Amino acid sequence: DLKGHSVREWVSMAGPRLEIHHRFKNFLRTHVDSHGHNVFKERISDMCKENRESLVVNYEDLAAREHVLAYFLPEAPAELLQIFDEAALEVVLAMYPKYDRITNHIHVRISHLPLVEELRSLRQLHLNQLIRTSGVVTSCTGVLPQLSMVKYNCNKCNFVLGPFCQSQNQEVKPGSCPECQSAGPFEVNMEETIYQNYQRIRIQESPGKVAAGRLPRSKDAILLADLVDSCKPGDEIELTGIYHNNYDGSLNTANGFPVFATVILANHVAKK
Amino acid sequence: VRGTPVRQRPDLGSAQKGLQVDLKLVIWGTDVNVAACKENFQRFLQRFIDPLAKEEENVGIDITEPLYMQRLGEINVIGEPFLNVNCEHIKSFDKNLYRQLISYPQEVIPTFDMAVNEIFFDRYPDSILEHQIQVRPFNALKTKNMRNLNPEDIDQLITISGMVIRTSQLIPEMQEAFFQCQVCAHTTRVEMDRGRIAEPSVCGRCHTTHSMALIHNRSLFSDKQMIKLQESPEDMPAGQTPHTVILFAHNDLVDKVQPGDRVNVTGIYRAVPIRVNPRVSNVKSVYKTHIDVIHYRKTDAKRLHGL
Ligand SMILES: [Zn+2]
Ligand SMILES: [Zn+2]
Repeated sequence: DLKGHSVREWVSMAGPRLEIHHRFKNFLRTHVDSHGHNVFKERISDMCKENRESLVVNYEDLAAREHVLAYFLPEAPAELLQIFDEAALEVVLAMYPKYDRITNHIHVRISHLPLVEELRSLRQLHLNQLIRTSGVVTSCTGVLPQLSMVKYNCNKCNFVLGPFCQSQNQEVKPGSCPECQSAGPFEVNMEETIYQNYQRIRIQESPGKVAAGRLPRSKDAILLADLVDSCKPGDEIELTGIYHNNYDGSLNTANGFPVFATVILANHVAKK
Repeated sequence: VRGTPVRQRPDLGSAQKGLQVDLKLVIWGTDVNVAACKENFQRFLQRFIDPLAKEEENVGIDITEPLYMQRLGEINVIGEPFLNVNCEHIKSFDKNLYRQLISYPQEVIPTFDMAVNEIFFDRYPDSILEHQIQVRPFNALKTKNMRNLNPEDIDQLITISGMVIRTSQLIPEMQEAFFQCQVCAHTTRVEMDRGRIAEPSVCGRCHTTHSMALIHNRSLFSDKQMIKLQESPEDMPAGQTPHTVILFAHNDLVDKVQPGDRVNVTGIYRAVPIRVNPRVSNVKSVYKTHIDVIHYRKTDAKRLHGL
């Protein structure tokens, strides 16, 4: 349901959290097929057969069967994506409870988002929204290891400060050690940490789509944990991701307008 | 053993490793074998009839039956699990077991307890005692003067005699702490182990770090009683003032003896360090010592019967 508050705050409330999580579980189990097949069963079967770690769902099917979620999706994509991670984890564990050792996580990708913006036109009005876009990869660094649930040795006493989740926005920083009570020079325990693959690509508008008097514009993009090395330089790629501003990128330094960089946490990369 | 509870022995002392070593397999630091001491005392239980048992001075003690077996019979007919093991009976029977008990009490005594419980439950299957029988070893060879005791009898069962002065109020102390997770209400008992508790530091259910809080009045407490006692030594050197000694009684012996009562006291001589100041956790080189109590003999051959 809808109220005066914003969509993001709404979906942050626990009542609608349970509402939409239940709805996602419901159509995951019940949206059978165009022609009565229960396609999610077979998709999950192949997903666990390979241990793909990542499911993908069609936005047309999503919106058509259940449209409230589809409308909410570009507004506050991060929260919806986290909940659908949890719900997909529930359903895959239901189908194969043996999956528990397998990555303890499932990502979910959204395909065929209807409204494609163009890299020339991505303004303030798209921040913190899931957009679809096209381009060509001009650069793609190697796969690097990222912290995802990091444990820290308090190097005053070698207590293992527990596994802190690592959001993409700001680097996690423990306050103090629960044992010796010091905000000490903590340092990462290389082993108990469970890292996550991180790759950084840069897409740009294709010259076939650039206009007459122009320079093609380029947007960064971050691939994480399953999409790394899913695209090489020069690949014409569709990218779907949360156009994003609030990580630490900002020209707060001297000699600069108060002007922010941007990225795209890629949620689906599709070569063409 | 049927399954009766093994309630800890606060008066014997804090536990230890019980480290054993081969030279068969003796206890480290001691010339004791668990098997040898256990078997010798089982023999002492099953076959020790008195050479003389004056019925007038020892009512209920015969000259025919084995001595302590009918004591086990009375400990079956009534419910108090305590057996008066006369150390001089042990001296007459087996001098080696005397040496081992009155050199190594806190470890020989649990074996004696094990043997007694084993024999008793073998004899009586359906008898039910609230917990294991405990052996009270007393009338050890009287040391005369505390001021003439030496630093070699620490933790070594001694005996003296004297009059009480004060029996202060009970003092609970921890034996099995209770912890509850502040977040998820997961409970856990933590046994006191060798002189200090183990604060769990992680919930067993929700894994929160240091969310475990110590609920006080759910714990387990044995009691205590400081019992300041004035010695009546039989040896009075030329200017030794009246010696007075602290007695810490525990769960079963507390408030069994009032001020002014005259008692032989057999008990574990126990050095414990002295804190430098009440709040600083340092200690002193120059320990105190205080007799514990394993037994008070009320009876005296010179005095008359007590109240
Ligand atoms: Zn620490
Ligand atoms: Zn808990």
